[PDB]
Amino acid sequence: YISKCSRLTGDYQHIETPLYINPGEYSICRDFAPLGFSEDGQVFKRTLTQFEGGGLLIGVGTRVPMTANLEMGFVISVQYGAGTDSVCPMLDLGESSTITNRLGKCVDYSLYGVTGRGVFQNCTAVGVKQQRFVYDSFDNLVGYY
Amino acid sequence: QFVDMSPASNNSECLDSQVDAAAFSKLMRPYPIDPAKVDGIIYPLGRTYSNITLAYTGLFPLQGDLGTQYLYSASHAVGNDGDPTKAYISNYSLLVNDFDNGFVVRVGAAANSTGTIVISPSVQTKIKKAYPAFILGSSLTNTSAGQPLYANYSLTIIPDGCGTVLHAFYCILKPRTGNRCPGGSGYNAYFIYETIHNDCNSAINKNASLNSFKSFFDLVNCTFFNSWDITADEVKEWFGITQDTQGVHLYSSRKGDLYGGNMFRFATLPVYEGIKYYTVIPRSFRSKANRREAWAAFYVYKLHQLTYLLDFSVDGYIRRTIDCGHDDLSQLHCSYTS
Amino acid sequence: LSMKSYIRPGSAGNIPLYNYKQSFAHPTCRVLASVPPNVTITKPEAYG
Amino acid sequence: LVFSNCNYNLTKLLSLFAVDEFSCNGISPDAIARGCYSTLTVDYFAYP
Amino acid sequence: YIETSIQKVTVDCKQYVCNGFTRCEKLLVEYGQFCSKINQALHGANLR
Ligand SMILES: *[C@@H]1O[C@H](CO)[C@@H](O[C@@H]2O[C@H](CO)[C@@H](O[C@@H]3O[C@H](CO)[C@@H](O)[C@H](O)[C@H]3NC(C)=O)[C@H](O)[C@H]2NC(C)=O)[C@H](O)[C@H]1NC(C)=O
Ligand SMILES: *[C@@H]1O[C@H](CO)[C@@H](O[C@@H]2O[C@H](CO)[C@@H](O)[C@H](O)[C@H]2NC(C)=O)[C@H](O)[C@H]1NC(C)=O
Ligand SMILES: *[C@@H]1O[C@H](CO)[C@@H](O[C@@H]2O[C@H](CO)[C@@H](O)[C@H](O)[C@H]2NC(C)=O)[C@H](O)[C@H]1NC(C)=O
Ligand SMILES: *[C@@H]1O[C@H](CO)[C@@H](O)[C@H](O)[C@H]1NC(C)=O
Ligand SMILES: *[C@@H]1O[C@H](CO)[C@@H](O)[C@H](O)[C@H]1NC(C)=O
Ligand SMILES: *[C@@H]1O[C@H](CO)[C@@H](O)[C@H](O)[C@H]1NC(C)=O
Ligand SMILES: *[C@@H]1O[C@H](CO)[C@@H](O)[C@H](O)[C@H]1NC(C)=O
Ligand SMILES: *[C@@H]1O[C@H](CO)[C@@H](O)[C@H](O)[C@H]1NC(C)=O
Repeated sequence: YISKCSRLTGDYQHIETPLYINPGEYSICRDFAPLGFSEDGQVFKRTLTQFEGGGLLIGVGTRVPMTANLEMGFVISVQYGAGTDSVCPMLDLGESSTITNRLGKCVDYSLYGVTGRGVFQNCTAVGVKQQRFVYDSFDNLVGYY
Repeated sequence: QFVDMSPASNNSECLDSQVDAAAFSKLMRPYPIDPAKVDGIIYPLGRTYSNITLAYTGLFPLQGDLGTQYLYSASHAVGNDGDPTKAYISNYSLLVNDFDNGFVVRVGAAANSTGTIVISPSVQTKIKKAYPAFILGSSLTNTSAGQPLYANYSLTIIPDGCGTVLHAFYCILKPRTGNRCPGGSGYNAYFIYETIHNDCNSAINKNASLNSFKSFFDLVNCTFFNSWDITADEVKEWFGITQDTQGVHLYSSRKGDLYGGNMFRFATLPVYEGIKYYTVIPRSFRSKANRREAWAAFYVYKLHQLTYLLDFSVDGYIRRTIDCGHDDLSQLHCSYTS
Repeated sequence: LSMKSYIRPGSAGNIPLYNYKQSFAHPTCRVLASVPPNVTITKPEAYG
Repeated sequence: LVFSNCNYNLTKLLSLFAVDEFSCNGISPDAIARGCYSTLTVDYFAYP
Repeated sequence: YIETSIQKVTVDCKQYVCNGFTRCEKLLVEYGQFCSKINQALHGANLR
């Protein structure tokens, strides 16, 4: 892992500015040793062009011994309303997958990743058909394609 | 895990061209951003409304912004019926911009109207739509003198097929060592060039601009290559590029609202590195002097994190917008959300 | 003790589905402990 | 890895890894494991 | 003495709640249907 990533500036090269990453972003010192660090505390220097800002970018890398079993880390994030298609667990098509005959009755609907409780009726088409959900001002579902 | 770009270019050297930035810089027909006439508005994602006005916080352009104006010229040709000789381009390829939030593009503004020809000031002809070409990346370098070339991985978006196909490929550009190529001796500029006779007035070759691109760079390991089809027309349109944690999203008006002009997403490319710089590739058009036609400019407005007031018709499209920070009356209108 | 994460409230394993689900109607404590060598509690052949 | 418009087999994911630590903010594992979502995004790395 | 009026006071909901901190304002954008109601109610009371 990278333990020091800072930008050198100055005529004497005596100004260090630590460079920090934003959430869910890579590091400018990633490309110093993409695979791994051959030795603990390994130091790399690289020159930056004028477009990036210029100076001597500096990186330091630390090495931790490998364990018997490969240990991994995962960050899982769920995004709502980012399209009209969904990610699902593999499961059989439910016999409750039709609404043509239960119009007028309260049901718990889980349609393409949007969930709620409601009563379905037949109406005339409004909104853009391409996007499959019509919402009101208060972010409540009012129409479904 | 790499798509293969097997037809590598065997060209001995890159094509010669003359860059003249002053000629293009002179032309100006400004298009300030006007919220009243819906301009560069990304339709809300995954949801629609009908007959209602609300306030949306997203990526929108600034009101009354001039943007940046780009022109595509014709090619130098010797003789009335002679074949084109060399390309006439601007210095776009040597300029590096910022992608900070994303950007929208007005395309086909001056369609259906007369205008001068850049290469020949005397000639006035009807203008045609010209799609832009972009290179987007996260790190840079120079050849030796400061000409800018993109680093390890770059997203390259090029129109081809005489304006009928769009090619987007995320892959590695290796400067070729040919004569007067970027790795060669005299590197003036890199550009895409296509002969009209080869493709347009024939079975359209959907690879001409890509082949021209391969002359300047080699496509090293080169993860993915996507292609969409574009219907041929002369309607004005909007294009847009955005990036977030899901990758690089592409928006266009042709996908859903061809006439109104609202931009709808059609592609989510897996480019998660984080794009910081972009560059417009000059796109010269090659044909005889008589066939020379002027091509419409395109305007690259820059997206900012803003709030607008959006009015949704019954059909679900947007017809009125208010920039909620332009002036006091706009803020008042958004405060009452009407 | 190597499957402690699978006994937590909200796990996605098979323990809360087919093995043991905790009821929160009352004040509760879930304690995972280790029997010392000399304490007389016979081990099973394995865990299941 | 970004997942949109697909189905995942939970039987496999239960077996291919041995979870040592859950820590969830806003969601629980048996809501990703029983609900349908517009998009998943997984950032994976090797970490001691 | 007969009182005929009160002091007319109006409030800025986005300044009283978030004292110019951009970290607070971004969380208040999720709200802001509750700020307009305060702004519109006070405008009416002062108008009357
Ligand atoms: C430049 O010239 C183009 C043709 O040379 C124009 O393209 C025309 O635009 C019209 C809209 O302004 C289209 O009308 C549409 O026709 C379809 C077909 O029946 C209807 O569904 C649509 O409702 C209708 N549009 C509206 C708003 O009612 C023409 O079909 C179209 N023709 C061609 C050949 O493309 C451009 O509009 C014109 N201006 C610009 C800025 O490009
Ligand atoms: C245009 O160029 C593309 C290169 O991206 C070609 O696609 C590849 O072509 C080679 C050569 O036949 C194949 O080996 C690859 O398998 C193709 N790529 C994929 C993803 O299939 C494309 O064939 C070219 N088209 C024309 C008309 O020349
Ligand atoms: C361009 O790249 C070069 C090397 O890739 C950078 O290095 C300097 O190049 C200039 C001439 O281009 C030389 O005069 C300097 O001596 C070089 N510096 C060193 C330390 O060797 C250069 O900084 C980059 N930028 C420009 C504008 O040339
Ligand atoms: C590109 O051309 C413009 C227009 O004259 C000029 O202002 C700019 O300095 C040029 N840039 C380079 C790098 O040549
Ligand atoms: C749309 O909303 C307005 C606002 O009240 C209303 O008067 C009108 O009846 C609605 N429908 C149409 C078709 O305009
Ligand atoms: C990116 O390109 C530069 C150009 O020299 C090279 O030094 C660097 O190693 C490349 N990055 C990677 C990760 O290979
Ligand atoms: C392309 O991939 C090969 C093998 O995966 C690797 O050796 C090579 O370095 C890669 N290209 C670049 C420019 O790194
Ligand atoms: C669990 O995974 C197995 C793979 O061996 C598969 O056959 C089974 O269908 C999965 N369970 C469900 C409910 O689909």
